[PDB]
Amino acid sequence: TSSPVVVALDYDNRDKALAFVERIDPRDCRLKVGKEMFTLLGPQFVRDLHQRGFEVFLDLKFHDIPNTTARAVAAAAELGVWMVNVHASGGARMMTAAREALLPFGKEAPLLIAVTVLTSMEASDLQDLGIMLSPADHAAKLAALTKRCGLDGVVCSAQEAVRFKQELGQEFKLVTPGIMTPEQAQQAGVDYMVIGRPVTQSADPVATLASINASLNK
Amino acid sequence: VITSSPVVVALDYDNRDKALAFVERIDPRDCRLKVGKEMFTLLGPQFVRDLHQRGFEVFLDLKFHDIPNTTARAVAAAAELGVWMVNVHASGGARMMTAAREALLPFGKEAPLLIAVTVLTSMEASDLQDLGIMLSPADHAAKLAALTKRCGLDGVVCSAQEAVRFKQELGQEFKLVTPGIMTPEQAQQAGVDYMVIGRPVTQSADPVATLASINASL
Ligand SMILES: [Mg+2]
Ligand SMILES: [Mg+2]
Ligand SMILES: [Mg+2]
Ligand SMILES: [Mg+2]
Repeated sequence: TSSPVVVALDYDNRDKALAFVERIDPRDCRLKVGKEMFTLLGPQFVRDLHQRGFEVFLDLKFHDIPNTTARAVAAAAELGVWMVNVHASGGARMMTAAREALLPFGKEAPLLIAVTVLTSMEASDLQDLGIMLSPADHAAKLAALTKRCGLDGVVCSAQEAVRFKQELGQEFKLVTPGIMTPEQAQQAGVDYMVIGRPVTQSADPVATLASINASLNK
Repeated sequence: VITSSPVVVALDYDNRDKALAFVERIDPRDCRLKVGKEMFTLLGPQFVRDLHQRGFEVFLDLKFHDIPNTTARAVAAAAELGVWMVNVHASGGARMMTAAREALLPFGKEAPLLIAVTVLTSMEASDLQDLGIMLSPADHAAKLAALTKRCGLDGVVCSAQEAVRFKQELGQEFKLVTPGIMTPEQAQQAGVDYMVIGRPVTQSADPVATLASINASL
């Protein structure tokens, strides 16, 4: 697909999940598999989506020692996923090890994206941890580290996309976490946008996606 | 059938047959098992079920680090899977750890031990500085361990080098899990409750005899 849309599958049941996926079409969007779904269903669920033609963002936010994170990212590449993420809080050596583990996969390597600051973190949450920079500023610091380590991009809200494209450049991918419309967020510089209930709770998911996609550059 | 051993053997295989060949050699009276990010990404929760069916208690070592509600749902998923221990990153902050604690309350005494990673064993001061953390690994770990205790979690992952300090500061009931210069016997002397051991057992010539030699010293 050339759509920048990535639909979040936040189901707690495999029946419902694949009932939705049956409705829509892989030519129209990609899919995100997060921590709960994966913990409940495992990589077989990812294989189910691949067998249905979809490209998948595996959103497990790996955060471990460098060698383990590298092996996990390589495991995800062996699963065939399109995108995988790690925590930039794991540090430069961890992010570098993950990048090097994907080198041999060549053009089959998933996009390797870092989480910087979680959307839930406020300054009071950060200060407990010894962090005195604001969420946005700490995120900018971790995003610069991510780029220096050669990763493909970061998870970044649409509200920070202009700042981050300016500071980090056009090639460095911005993926939203999942107020701007999709077209506004694309204008801000978002490369891939995660969309959840607007699509999965739509009475007509295909028509919701068709109208979203009609508003976006491809 | 519960082990008296404090040993938890890390299953870091890239192949199910090799892992289960190991698991068949050993016995659940002699150790617990740890399932981490690599094997869980390859095999998912069915692999945990296969270990349970063989009578083992399992440390599900996925180091959950996400927004509070997502981490809570993942921790509850692990509890429904029936695992013995599960961990989270203290770096996710207090509200995330509290959310995870609250998610386990409905599971009561069947809930897994809920343990926080503080500082990863791989991290040196220079790795932390890049993140804006100016404390030594040991002192940042102590800060995050205090926060973990204040949030009501059951213990932390901590090196044996810091166990005497942590038992003094945080008390006897607060569990210390080493991640794997101190011998198992010394680690136990220093107050370690559970010790993860990986390649020294799984990659040894004779893993059963290696594990026996470790248990004989404990
Ligand atoms: Mg690809
Ligand atoms: Mg046997
Ligand atoms: Mg046996
Ligand atoms: Mg238990």
